[PDB]
Amino acid sequence: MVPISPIETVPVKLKPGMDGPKVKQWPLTEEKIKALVEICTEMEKEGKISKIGPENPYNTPVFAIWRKLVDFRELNKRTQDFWEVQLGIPHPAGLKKKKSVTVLDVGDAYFSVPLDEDFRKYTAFTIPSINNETPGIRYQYNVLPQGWKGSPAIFQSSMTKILEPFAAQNPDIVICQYMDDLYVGSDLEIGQHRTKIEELRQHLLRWGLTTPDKKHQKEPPFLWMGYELHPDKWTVQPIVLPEKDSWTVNDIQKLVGKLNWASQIYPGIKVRQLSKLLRGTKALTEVIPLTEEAELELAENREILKEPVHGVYYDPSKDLIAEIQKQGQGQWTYQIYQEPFKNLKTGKYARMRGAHTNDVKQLTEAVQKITTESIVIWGKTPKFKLPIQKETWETWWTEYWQATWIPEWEFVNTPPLVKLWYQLEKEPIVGAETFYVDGAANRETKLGKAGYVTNKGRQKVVPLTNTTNQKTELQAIYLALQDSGLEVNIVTDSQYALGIIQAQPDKSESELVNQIIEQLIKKEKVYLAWVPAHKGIGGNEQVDKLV
Amino acid sequence: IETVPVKLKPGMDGPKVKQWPLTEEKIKALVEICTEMEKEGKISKIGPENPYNTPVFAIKKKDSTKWRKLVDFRELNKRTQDFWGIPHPAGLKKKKSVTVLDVGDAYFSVPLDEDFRKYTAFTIPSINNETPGIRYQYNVLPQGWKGSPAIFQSSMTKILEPFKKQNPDIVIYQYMDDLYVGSDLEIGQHRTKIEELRQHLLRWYELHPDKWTVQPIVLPEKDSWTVNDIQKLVGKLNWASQIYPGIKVRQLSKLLRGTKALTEVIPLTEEAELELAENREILKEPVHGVYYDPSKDLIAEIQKQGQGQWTYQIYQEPFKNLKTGKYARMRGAHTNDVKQLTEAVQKITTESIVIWGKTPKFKLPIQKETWETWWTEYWQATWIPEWEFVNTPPLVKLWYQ
Ligand SMILES: *CCC(=O)N(C)c1cc(Oc2ccccc2OCCn2ccc(=O)[nH]c2=O)c(C)c2cc(C#N)ccc12
Repeated sequence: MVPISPIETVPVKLKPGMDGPKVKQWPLTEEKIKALVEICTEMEKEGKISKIGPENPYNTPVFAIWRKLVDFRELNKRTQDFWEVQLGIPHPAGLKKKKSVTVLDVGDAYFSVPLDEDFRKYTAFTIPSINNETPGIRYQYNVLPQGWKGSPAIFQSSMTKILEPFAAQNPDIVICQYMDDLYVGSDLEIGQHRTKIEELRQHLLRWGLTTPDKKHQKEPPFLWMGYELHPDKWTVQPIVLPEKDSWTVNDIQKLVGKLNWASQIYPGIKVRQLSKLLRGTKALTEVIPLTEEAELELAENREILKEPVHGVYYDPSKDLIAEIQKQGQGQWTYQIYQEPFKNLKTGKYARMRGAHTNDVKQLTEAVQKITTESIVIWGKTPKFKLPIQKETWETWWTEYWQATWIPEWEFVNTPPLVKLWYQLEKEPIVGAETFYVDGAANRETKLGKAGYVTNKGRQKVVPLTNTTNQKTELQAIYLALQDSGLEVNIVTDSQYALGIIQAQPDKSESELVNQIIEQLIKKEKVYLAWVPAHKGIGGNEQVDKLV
Repeated sequence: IETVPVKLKPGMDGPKVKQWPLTEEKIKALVEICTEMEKEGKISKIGPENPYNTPVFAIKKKDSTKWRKLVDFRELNKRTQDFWGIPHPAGLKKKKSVTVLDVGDAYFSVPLDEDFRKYTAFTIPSINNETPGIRYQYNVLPQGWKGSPAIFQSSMTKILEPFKKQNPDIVIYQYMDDLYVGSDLEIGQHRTKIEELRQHLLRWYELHPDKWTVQPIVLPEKDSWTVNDIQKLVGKLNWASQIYPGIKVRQLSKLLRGTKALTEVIPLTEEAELELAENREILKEPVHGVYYDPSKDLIAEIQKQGQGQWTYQIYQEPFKNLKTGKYARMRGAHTNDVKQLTEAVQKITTESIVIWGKTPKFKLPIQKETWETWWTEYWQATWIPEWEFVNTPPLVKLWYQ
């Protein structure tokens, strides 16, 4: 016999202060008992388990579905935490094309990785006796049991340690571990590739591990995690939007799942309305009627999802490019590619929840998201193509009160273009009328007043019902914008309105803010000045609106 | 040569912090560095039985093209038991000049306590999540951990004993991997003395706090005032009245009576001039009842003033500033707001280390996603402070300009 190299065991403990499992075994039928006796006899003959005595006080139930299945949920609750087997799911667009990709089944190695001997006593289990007239057969596992908390991570680390020198001494190939399968890609000739595959089978066999001489069952195109992987391209598994006379909540969640999923390669997917219908429902069986906007959006989706679209694999010798387009209602879409018309992937970004916003902030956020995704998938920031003029961005970031930055980018003339809709002056305007505004409300009756007095004698006070202080302050500024010329100075004491306007929004939840914005767009020059209230600043008349 | 037992605070488990994504070049640099460190026994590979993690990235310090390995030990530092202390040298800020030295290599000569090593685990990530990453743990005192200067303190005293006995006029302070050396000599004599101390440490950043002072509130001096000038003056004085008690604005607000054009020149009455002069005199005095409390956090606020100018205030209680300043330095960041902000945060943190011996918590005028996306690209210090994000534009910005 050729001496098999031993696999180093991983020291495993239980959670602090906890003890091993002690669960009562379910009574089983005579047929099931016989089945488990045969199966456990074979497994003991192979060395996966070993018979133990009555000193072991731990027990884990056993079942037959025959097939033996051990329910380790209690021992899992009592087992220590392990480092994850994965920190994420690889994305197909990050894979690099290979001339040959081979699949090797290392499933037989799963029961060949030994378990820490001091921990084996916690895996004890009992087979009941026929009519329970004898003591049940007591076993404990000698290898990683399927279903135990620590089996995938220990198996993966053991396989990585075994594969490390082979991967080091063969840099012209790529070895990847996934579950109980190894994937080996290379650009060598098919003969050399199959040769080094045989070399890998031998190196693995030096630890006693067996790869099947039988041709593996997996073959192109690979179907994996909702993906299709082809020798030269990738895509998502076929996305079919069903025809429904009426739609329920689970149908809309299935549809938003299929659309969010299809959005990674199909450009232009929109999910705003369909996901908006699910707002504050929390009822899986509730039937929700579909708005007309959801019908336009869904029709556009069915038009985009008509024929298949594919993505290409990553080529590190070419540049990485990401182009963004605005879609409206806070929706943005983007394509990441290296050659024109051949996308690596696509995606979308929806604006965060907020009371006020503008397009430049949303474009910035989208660029940050694409940057993070790109660094995850490809390890580098892509060059951006953005629908915003250079001068627009420079004015924005030079005048913005916050620090902001976008990585290397260039302008692409693809409407709609992100633009600045208004810009407030830095100094008071000579020759323009000065509008002193104020508003006030009664906290109990919700009655208020909003108005202005100007340097030319112009005045206005409007009474309001069902209003607040903030509403009357905004309403005062709005009245000043309504009744003034193209150039106007505005004086307020409202820290609230100044806080809103200095955030520079072009869209808002409040229709009053939107009206103020629409007035600001029509003006040529607007200077907004703040003063402290109740300080006896003439013109600023708090008593005019408190009557 | 002998390990000191180290533990965690009662009831606290080790750190389990997600590793953020890194560019390919930083990953390669970390692979090189960590390979060398593993050859030198400073770190060792670990198995899946270690569930703890601390983020790691790579930087490039000043005047150097070699990559450096930076570990974000913030979570471990707050989860590590309190080590005890030395009173802060109050004369370090008063000295004319201070030089900062990186003494982090020395820490690698002292082994780390066995049972504690598992809490220093870190992960070199893989591109596109193909592997769960290359996992390491430290065998010696790691740079960035608060226990390293506390454990090395005796050895550092033994090494610096001859130099401190030779120059009693030089103040020496230690914070994390940094050694601050303050004196009053000439720049050339200071540089030769720094070379003397570095060769003294070998066989075993110009900073001038005297050119730094606290910044008072100033009011404009004009011959003709417009309605807008007076409105801004009244606003600034009303804001300053929260800090200084006797600030009075009624005589200046008296001039704003009537609905006048903003650009209209208004002459000052005698009462207004007198009120303004009294306000100047009040503003010339320091703030009443301003003290430091070592048991409280330090809060640093930064305002972007435009044209590469930034203002900052360090305080513990509102309107009780312990420090104020204006960073307008331009160093290869003329087109990058985030780089300017990050350099400003590093300078303010350095000043706070010199003054109080600990780092402040920042309020950054930036969106969370932008800062968290880009701040590690411009970080050059070995420590990392805590920060939060302000999303509403503060009105007081121009009152610090
Ligand atoms: C460890 C495997 C893994 O994590 N993933 C995501 C994975 C990759 C993969 O493809 C490759 C395997 C090894 C080397 C290189 C590649 O891909 C390069 C691009 N490419 C893909 C497919 C193809 O036919 N040619 C090609 O050049 C595969 C195939 C799989 C498959 C499955 C399944 N079932 C799961 C994960 C894979």
